[PDB]
Amino acid sequence: AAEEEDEVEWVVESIAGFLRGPDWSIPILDFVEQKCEVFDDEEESKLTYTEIHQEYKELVEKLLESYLKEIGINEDQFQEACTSPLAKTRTSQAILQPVLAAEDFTIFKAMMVQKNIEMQLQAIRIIQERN
Amino acid sequence: LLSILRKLKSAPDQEVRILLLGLDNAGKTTLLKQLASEDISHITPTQGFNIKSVQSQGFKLNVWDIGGQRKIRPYWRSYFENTDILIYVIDSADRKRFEETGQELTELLEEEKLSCVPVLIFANKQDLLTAAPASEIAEGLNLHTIRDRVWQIQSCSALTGEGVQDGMNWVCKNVNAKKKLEHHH
Ligand SMILES: Nc1nc2c(ncn2[C@@H]2O[C@H](COP(=O)(O)OP(=O)(O)NP(=O)(O)O)[C@@H](O)[C@H]2O)c(=O)[nH]1
Ligand SMILES: [Mg+2]
Repeated sequence: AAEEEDEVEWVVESIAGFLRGPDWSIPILDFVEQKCEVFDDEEESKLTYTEIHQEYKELVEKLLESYLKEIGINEDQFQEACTSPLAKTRTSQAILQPVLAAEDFTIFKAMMVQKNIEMQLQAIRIIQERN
Repeated sequence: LLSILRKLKSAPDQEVRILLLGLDNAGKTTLLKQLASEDISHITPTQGFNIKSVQSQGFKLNVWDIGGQRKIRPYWRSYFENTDILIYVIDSADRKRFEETGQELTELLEEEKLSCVPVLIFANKQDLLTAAPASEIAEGLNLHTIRDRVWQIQSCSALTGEGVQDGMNWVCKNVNAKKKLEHHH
């Protein structure tokens, strides 16, 4: 059992490495940048936010599935790793954010609203400079 | 897989997903804001949906308030999956829309993606002298015929707040009702 839990620990660190790396992080960032435009910093959400959250869920499932298959980690191992307290302490809040955003719409919305604020600000700075 | 990811949450078992449904003008957003101790005086018709999280009786109640206009109702089913509790709100004083809301409730309770979900029916706007009693609305809806789930009807006023907590108290005793029934199944 102790050796079996060491293997869980490997699985946790492997998942953590994936969530830190470009294979995961860059498709996520591309999605967030390309879809954040309709997310207004306002209390009430639009019906389209849900449609977009569904695509996000699909992307996340797709990325995770490829990872689990290319690396050779089955679903049961994946679940016992995500269940381990090591999953929380070996990953950071920032690394977990786009992962939690798959199940937690409130987290997803804040992430999209934040990216839209940033990209609008950059668009404004450019207009500011061209005159 | 996506459902495994819930294991990465701070306290995933303390979290309750509540779907708040009903006809346009029933008082859903007003109820939601009362629950969240927010100002209710600048509320307009909901064109999408609101979410508010309320900590109550040892649970985090995540409440999804969906717009009730007819044009929005085809989108209601986008919100059915992973619902723990259904709260259905009725304007007790709009008798002309009782049939419309009776039909929406009936369809919800036949919905496969809401099977085993406990339903609280809030008979709202009881502050109004025109309000039908909950007893009357219960009869009119034939609530006694509801099978394969627990249910409750509660007289309330989202505007005054009266009766609201009594409904929410029922909800809190029934946080595990859905998963207990689907484990039975
Ligand atoms: N007298 C009285 N008026 C109420 C009560 N609850 C809500 N109202 C009023 O009824 C109107 C509709 O309220 P609202 O919360 O917007 O309803 P809704 O169900 O969210 N509508 P929609 O689904 O279109 O967004 C508002 O004028 C609100 O003040 C109540 O208990 N008593
Ligand atoms: Mg509303």
